[PDB]
Amino acid sequence: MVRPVVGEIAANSIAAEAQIAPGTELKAVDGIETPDWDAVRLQLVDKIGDESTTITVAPFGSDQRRDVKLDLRHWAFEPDKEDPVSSLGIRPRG
Repeated sequence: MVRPVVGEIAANSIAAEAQIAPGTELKAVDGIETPDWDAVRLQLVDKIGDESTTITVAPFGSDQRRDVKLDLRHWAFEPDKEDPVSSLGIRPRG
């Protein structure tokens, strides 16, 4: 019901750069499995102060998992007032 499925990708975003596509499900962030978008956020918050993070994804309609690196060198959001996922260019479905 609440699996972390990508709804939209913002052009020129960190996620767009890593070529994550709509319909893709995020399975893990840096090796920690993430069952919903909140779990993804909690892992992303731990990556504040990192240069990059590796997300495991499964493209729409496929069971095949693969890792993609996100470049966080220029990543910035207000942790208390903004969604970390949005700041990466991702709009959760739906």
